[PDB]
Amino acid sequence: VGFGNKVSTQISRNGDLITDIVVEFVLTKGGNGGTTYYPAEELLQDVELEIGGQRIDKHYNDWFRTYDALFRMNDDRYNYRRMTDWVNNELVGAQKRFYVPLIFFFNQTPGLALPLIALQYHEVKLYFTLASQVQGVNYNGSSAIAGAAQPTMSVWVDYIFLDTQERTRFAQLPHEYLIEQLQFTGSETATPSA
Amino acid sequence: ATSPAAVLGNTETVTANTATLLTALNIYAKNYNVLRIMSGMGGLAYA
Amino acid sequence: GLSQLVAYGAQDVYLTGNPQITFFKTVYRRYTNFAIESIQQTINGSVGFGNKVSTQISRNGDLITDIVVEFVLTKGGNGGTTYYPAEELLQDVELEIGGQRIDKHYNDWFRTYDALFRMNDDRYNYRRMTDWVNNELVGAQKRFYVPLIFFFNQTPGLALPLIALQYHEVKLYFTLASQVQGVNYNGSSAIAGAAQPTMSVWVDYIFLDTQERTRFAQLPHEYLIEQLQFTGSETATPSATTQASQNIRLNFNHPTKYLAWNFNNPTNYGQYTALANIPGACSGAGTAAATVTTPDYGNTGTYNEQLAVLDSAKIQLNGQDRFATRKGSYFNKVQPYQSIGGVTPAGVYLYSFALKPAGRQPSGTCNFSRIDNATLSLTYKTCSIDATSPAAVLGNTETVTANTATLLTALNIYAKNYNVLRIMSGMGGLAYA
Amino acid sequence: GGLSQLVAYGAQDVYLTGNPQITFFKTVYRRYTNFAIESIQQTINGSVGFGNKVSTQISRNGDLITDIVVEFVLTKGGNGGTTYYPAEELLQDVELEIGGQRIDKHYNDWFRTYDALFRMNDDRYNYRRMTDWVNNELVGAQKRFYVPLIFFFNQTPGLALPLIALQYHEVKLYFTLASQVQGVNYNGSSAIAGAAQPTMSVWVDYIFLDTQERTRFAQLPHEYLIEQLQFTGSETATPSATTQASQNIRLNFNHPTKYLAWNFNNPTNYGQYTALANIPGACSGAGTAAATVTTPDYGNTGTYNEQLAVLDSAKIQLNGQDRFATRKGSYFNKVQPYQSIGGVTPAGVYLYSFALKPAGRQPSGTCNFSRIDNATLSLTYKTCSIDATSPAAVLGNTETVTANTATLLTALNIYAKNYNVLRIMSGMGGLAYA
Amino acid sequence: GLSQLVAYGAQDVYLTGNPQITFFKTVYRRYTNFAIESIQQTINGSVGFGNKVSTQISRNGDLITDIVVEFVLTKGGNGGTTYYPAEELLQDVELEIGGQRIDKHYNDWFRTYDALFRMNDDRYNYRRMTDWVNNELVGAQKRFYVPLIFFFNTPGLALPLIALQYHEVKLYFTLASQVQGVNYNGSSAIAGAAQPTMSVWVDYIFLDTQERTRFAQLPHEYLIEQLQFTGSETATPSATTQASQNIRLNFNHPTKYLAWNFNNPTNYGQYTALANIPGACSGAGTAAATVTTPDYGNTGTYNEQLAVLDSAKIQLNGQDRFATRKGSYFNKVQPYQSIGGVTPAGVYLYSFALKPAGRQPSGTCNFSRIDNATLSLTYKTCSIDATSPAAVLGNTETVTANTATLLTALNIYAKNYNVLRIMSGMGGLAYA
Amino acid sequence: EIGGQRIDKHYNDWFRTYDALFRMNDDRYNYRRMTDWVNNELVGAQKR
Amino acid sequence: GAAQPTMSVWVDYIFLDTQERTRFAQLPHEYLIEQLQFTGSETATPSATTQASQNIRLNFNHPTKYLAWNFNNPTNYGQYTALANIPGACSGAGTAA
Amino acid sequence: KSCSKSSANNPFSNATVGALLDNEARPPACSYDDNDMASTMRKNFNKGLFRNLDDVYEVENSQRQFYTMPVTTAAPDLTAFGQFLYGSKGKTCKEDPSACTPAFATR
Amino acid sequence: GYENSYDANGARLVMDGKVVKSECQLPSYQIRNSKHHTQLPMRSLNEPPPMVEDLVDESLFEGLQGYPVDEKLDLLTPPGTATPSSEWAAINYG
Repeated sequence: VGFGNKVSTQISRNGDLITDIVVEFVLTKGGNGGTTYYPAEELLQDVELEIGGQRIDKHYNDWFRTYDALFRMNDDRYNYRRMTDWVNNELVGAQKRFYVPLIFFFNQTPGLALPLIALQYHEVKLYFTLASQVQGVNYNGSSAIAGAAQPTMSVWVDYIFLDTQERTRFAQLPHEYLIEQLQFTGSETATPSA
Repeated sequence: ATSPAAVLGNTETVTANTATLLTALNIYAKNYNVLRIMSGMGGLAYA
Repeated sequence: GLSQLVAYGAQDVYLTGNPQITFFKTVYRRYTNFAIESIQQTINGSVGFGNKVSTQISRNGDLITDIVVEFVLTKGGNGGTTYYPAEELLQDVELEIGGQRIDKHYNDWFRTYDALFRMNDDRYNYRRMTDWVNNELVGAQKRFYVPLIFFFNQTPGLALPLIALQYHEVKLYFTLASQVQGVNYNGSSAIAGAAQPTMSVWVDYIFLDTQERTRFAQLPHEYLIEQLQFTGSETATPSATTQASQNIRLNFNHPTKYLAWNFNNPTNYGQYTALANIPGACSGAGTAAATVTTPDYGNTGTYNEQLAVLDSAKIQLNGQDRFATRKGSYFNKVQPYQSIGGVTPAGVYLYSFALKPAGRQPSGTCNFSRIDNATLSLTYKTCSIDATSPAAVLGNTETVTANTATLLTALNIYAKNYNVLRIMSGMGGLAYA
Repeated sequence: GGLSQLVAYGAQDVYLTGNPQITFFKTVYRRYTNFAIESIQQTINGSVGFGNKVSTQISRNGDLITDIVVEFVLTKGGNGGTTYYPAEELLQDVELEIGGQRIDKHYNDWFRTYDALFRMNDDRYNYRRMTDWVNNELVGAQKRFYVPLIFFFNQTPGLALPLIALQYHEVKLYFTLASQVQGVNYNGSSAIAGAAQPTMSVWVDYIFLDTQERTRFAQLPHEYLIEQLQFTGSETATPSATTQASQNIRLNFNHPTKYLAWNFNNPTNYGQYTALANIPGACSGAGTAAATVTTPDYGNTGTYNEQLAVLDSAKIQLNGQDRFATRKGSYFNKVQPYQSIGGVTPAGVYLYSFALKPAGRQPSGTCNFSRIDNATLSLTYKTCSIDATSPAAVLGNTETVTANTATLLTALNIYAKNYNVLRIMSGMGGLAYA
Repeated sequence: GLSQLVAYGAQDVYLTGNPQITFFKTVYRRYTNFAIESIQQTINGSVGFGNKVSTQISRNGDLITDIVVEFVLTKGGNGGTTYYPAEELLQDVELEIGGQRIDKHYNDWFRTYDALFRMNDDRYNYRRMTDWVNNELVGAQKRFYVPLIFFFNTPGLALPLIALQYHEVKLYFTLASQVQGVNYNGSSAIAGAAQPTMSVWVDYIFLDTQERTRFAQLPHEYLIEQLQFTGSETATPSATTQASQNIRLNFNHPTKYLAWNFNNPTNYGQYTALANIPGACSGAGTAAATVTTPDYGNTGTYNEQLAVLDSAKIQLNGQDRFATRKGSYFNKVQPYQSIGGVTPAGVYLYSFALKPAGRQPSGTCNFSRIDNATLSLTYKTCSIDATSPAAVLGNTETVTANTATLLTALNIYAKNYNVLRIMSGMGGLAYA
Repeated sequence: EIGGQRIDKHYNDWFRTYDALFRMNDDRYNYRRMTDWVNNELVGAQKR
Repeated sequence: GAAQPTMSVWVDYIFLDTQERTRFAQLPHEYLIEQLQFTGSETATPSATTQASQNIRLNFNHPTKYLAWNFNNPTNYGQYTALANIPGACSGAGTAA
Repeated sequence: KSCSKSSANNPFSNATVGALLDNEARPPACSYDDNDMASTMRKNFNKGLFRNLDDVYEVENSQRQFYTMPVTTAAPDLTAFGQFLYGSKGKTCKEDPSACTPAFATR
Repeated sequence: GYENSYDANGARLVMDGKVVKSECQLPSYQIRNSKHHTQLPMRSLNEPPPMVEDLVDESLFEGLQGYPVDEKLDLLTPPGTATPSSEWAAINYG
């Protein structure tokens, strides 16, 4: 784990189903208040969801920003910002643990919890890319910040433990889940002028 | 862009000279697919 | 013999479930009787710089393979002022059968092809037949031989059965370049008094004995052949201040063996890299007289990666990454290591969809006819290095190149693919349009 | 014309073209299964840096795996001429393990020995381009290097490891990084202040099969005839200016061996298989007043000048019996590879094949050392009487002598390339017997 | 790679439908249970310059392949004064079975063969085994290895000594009376030069019981190659004209190819004119340059300007077998097409075979059915002053150096097939 | 191309030859109006 | 300074009713259609002193409705005739230029 | 022999958790070649999957990501793997004096 | 809940926005009575044979891809005789 590095994790079969996934990051401010913008979100450059070797989905830091811009709101949005940025005028050197929730379909509703118990021979993996630079943390515009700390990371998965009747049905029955995917491409803007 | 009189006023069809730095475009599409699980294995119904 | 084998260390071996033969039990195969003759074609149209000429291949033999175009060029300047001028001269060749275009090669393709697939002494000899490689001087005259590289010009296995094409003629349409460096032009300047080229087209025709002539003349034939797809485009010219990027829709079809591409300076044939004041990297490089606006033409090609512009690239097919993004150096050095076994010059890139892209036998393909939206995504290096200062070039980092690298404004993307050439009752053409 | 040749037909032609079996002008290609190849980055555990040991488990993305390429990013700790295949030097060793069983193990020196013997022409140059700096790069320069692995499944798709068939077994690659790399973080014995630690990444090329073949791989038992590398490190009988030192080395080797290979070296300088001398390229500053024969021209460490090689002659003896007549070191250095490989082997590197074509994959005769109670390599060294600082002595001398600096070649690395059998059943892999 | 697998269409059926092979799973066809041993042969006759020696190949193994002749030579001068001296030393080798001559190689043939068929590192390594390539100095001693190039010397072929119980197989080797840079320097002898040491090595194959028995008892017909050779006078090139010549070729048998060169008998391997351009003569490029003596270590060159063939055609039974082509066609294109290596100036090849570098026949011209085979040559005009680099390098296609008239010897080779019949312990060639 | 098969192909010269033989009168003129400039247009003029 | 073309391809589509649509989907069809066959040949160029002649193999197949041909100057599109100094027959025809 | 039958609830007979309360000591799935369970495996594979009639080769529905693991029983069956790697050629040179041949042991 | 449709094998097909009710709506129904040439799914039977390799033939040929001429060489449709209805590839979804 470090800036610009690619790391990964496999979700163990600790429970029967999985929903929410939150990635923790610990960063220290490389400058004063006003120098960062959702730095933990920026840091999570991307995340790829793969089941059995097949890409199911993939999110990007910019997507998280776009998603938020459109779909979060009010105090959901503010609380979200509180988990990814410094919003109480913290100063240089301040240390903070950020919580960056994932928004894959199963990370939003129990209704789509992945049936890990029914995926006995398929691994479910999350591939993470950490940004090479995070504004106000290890870089200021194009300039690197001397002495900036490398991130500490942890991936938390919230598991559902089912009782016998429900667990058995998941274990024995075939399943079908209506799921979401994000498609994304970058393009050059036909830049306008004066 | 350095002059509020020009920035906070002016017209609907004109933006900042600094808007030309917005050279990247990101287009996203969120869609519905089907995740199928059978015999301990899974994947998407539509590739 | 057992006592001997034990004495020399038992050399007993592993056998499989397939029929086995001992190592030294061999046999030669009996093959159809044939002969090969080199025959001169008549070329119509005026031969000269910038002119278009053509020829119909005479039905002298039964099958055709190798085709060699001879050119006679003279030196308009001294040694070091030319770069594969015979290859540069032959701007392109169209291959047409029965009026259908089967394929087409370009001087740049010949250069890219060479850069990726020829090698060692083979490559040197190729250079010997296309350039002035013995320090020849101004006024020197030489006969160059430019082999064509159409599918039937690479293997006898795809010899075109003229005998089975009684109604369809095969023609070659050749475009000669308006200018050739070190022959009739020096950079942008014309060379007064430069000689016009002499051209001759030779076709090596196979004469078959009776049983095969009969079989070819009457039986339907289906050939698996190669075609070159090509899309020229503007390079998202690298910036001297940042990293340019580009997404190029690939207008390709068919079961593609590989993609190949390069960035170049359209002014200077074969220039796929930036200019610099380091030996060989520019005209006069390494000394006081060096200029980084003009190449050392005789040393136009180079393996010096610092002068290349591709930082990284990926191919996206129908919206999904085909492979993880890799550095330009992957496509320049590793891909050809893995799949060809030669050494590719800086500025030239390869990505194979095949195990053996250099062979005749298909070995994995990417059928772009089933890819509604294929794109090549390119990331460029930052052109911030002062090319006139070797320290700036040679002591620098990975993602940064020469300021002169912004001169590589043209991009050529190629794709080699399979198609099927069907021949019946004297006529033929391609199965897939 | 060509017709005048076809008519020239007689009895001698029947042997070549009568009752013909094949032709050369309408090829037949074989239909083959569908597949795709994808380059996928692996996650590598443990810090990467000089002297670190890291490892990776190959993700089950595809069905079969072949090529593995280790990427490194190194910086120059000095100017051009100070490094020699530094990416190779850095990757000190690589272990291949399946299910916890060690299958094979390569060493930085092996990669160098292998290259010296088996790669060639432009392949060798391209190979150098991916592991060294070859365009006169200067101090501070940064470059990405690619070190391909050469394990049996990294050579041909025919031996792709059927990862899909290993349900209970993981395949892991363990990489040991050298504590020091010449011209990157050290210059001879001295450390280079400010040198960067290497960046590292491991890529695996995964074969994606169609459904029919994928299913068959998952359910069928699998067998492959594969390669392994054996290695024994030992000391060279001290070469000496006053005599011809000799040595008898018992080789603790087993299994059907395609070939033995070896080199002598100065362990101080990676890739130094010959003595140093004051002739161009043979030492640091060679050819001039500033030349020293204690340090190599690192960028030109290797040479074809056999005078500087230590070995005079050698043979392999099995259970007391000569395996072949004693031959000169130049026989192992030049003829063996002429015949068996076709490339050009540098001085100080030797090959002895038991196979008709050791450079192939196909068995073509092997020495099964599991049947030789005492396999011994017998070596006789050249007298180290040449004054390495004097070209007249270096270049005008006899067959039986070498440089006084050849006494520095105290390390001996003997390798053996053999076959073994790889078997897969019920989700488990590992080695087998036949 | 899943995104490529889904891209499957009608065009792919021809490649992968009803698949016949798989690239991901291989099996081997051939097995051995065989061993290889290197054994020294006894040389009869005295070894020395100008001497003829011979050896009988011992029946130690069952089959034989490579044969390497080891020679110890010393330098009679400094680096650059020799040119493939171990190749020059072995003037020729005859192969004889049962007393019948099977074949014969010549030092010049080894040079021509190499020029056409060896390549890249293989070629360099060959040079390393026959010459001094690291600027060795006078007095240096070196053990050279000259592999032979007979029909049985690819790993898939071998000569069945075991099947020849009543016939001996012998090699007769002629050592040159003079070797450049070893015992002679141009025409001068080198006082104190050492006589060579020679050793002949044969690599033997030890077969298992079944394979051995079959070779020992069964009749065989081995398709073998032979070298035909005719030396002749070259129509001497001249400053005044384009010399021309018609050489009658007394060749026979299915021939894979014809090859030839023009040379100066004085200097081994000199196939080109000398000139005052770097490498083209002793001291070339400077004041001390002499265009009467080669830079021996750089005798060979790729600069066709110093070659003498303007054009050529081969006539068979009075017919032109191909259109007349320039010397550069034979020098560069022919080997491009047929071999894939790079041929030095002054050496020419014309193939009748698709791939003459293999063993498997791939088209031959049967000269046993040709009554009139003639090589028709046109030479370049020798008007270029060899001592003036501008003249040498800035000239035209039809001309060469005034010093090109020194290449008065013409060597024409033909490589063909024959059949070596072996049975009941005896054997020989079906055709002669 | 239909299903990958070449069904047919027209050439610029064919369009010219076809027109020369089969179009006529104001069909031909109106055609010319759609492929050329027939109202004495000058350099820089642009048309669909 | 010449501009590159802007291009677009327009297709006129026919929308069928339920009944016709059904027939198209269920019935097999065949259409008697036209195809163009075409090859280029060199002209046996005539000259000042002669009437050249030429036999051109007509490498055609299928029931042919008609043949059509022209002679032309490859340099100038649509030029099927000789140039002359008569009005319209050459650049500047009829005048000094 | 006792070839298992891919059912509607376990279309590939992969035995993930599918052995609970029904054949805990499950026999192997099927060889996929002998006893053609491939057609019924694909027939079990759909059970309400809607193809678009454009994917004529049956590959857009991610069928490559569905297969049968090499172990479909409750055990890894180490005895078959062990008998596959070793155990063959019974009665060695050390025990009974008729199987030795003047060379050493097998390798 | 389409319990009455065209089951392909285990899947219900969709061609023009609606689920395929019966076999009469599929295109294969127009050529269901002709013995087709190839059936588009192309299920391989029993694994494909391996790639036999040797060091004798490849070394003796020195490349040259010697192709055998005594194969079957499955012909095409002669231009004169139309295209037999058999040449239409059956896309038997079920």
